[PDB]
Amino acid sequence: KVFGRCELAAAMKRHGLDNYRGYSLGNWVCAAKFESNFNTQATNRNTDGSTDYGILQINSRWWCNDGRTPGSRNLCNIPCSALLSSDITASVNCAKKIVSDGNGMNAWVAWRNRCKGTDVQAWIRGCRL
Ligand SMILES: [Cl-]
Ligand SMILES: [Mn+2]
Ligand SMILES: [Mn+2]
Repeated sequence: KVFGRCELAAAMKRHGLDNYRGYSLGNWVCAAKFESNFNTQATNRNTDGSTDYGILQINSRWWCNDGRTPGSRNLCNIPCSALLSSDITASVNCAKKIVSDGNGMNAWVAWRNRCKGTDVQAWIRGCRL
């Protein structure tokens, strides 16, 4: 599914991401834009042989099992294919475990390089929420 900006913001707020671990909703919308361009089906293969999956580009080395990443830890206890669904529940639930891991949203390199320190409330401007 390719979400619209406000449609994704509403879905994220429904699933309890607004101010989750102190990160306002615009942070999450910004991270999704630059990681997947709001496309639940996005996949990208990394140099280490792992793959990133879905709207928040969750990694197969640590977080989900794709059956081709040796030594995967599968800390979210899910097949990575679950993260490509039009229903964002599985991605949100796994993202909450990632942001809680000690480094906050710095776990998403696009967030650190493109959203951190910017006016992230712009990402939710104009939306009915
Ligand atoms: Cl933090
Ligand atoms: Mn990425
Ligand atoms: Mn990557």
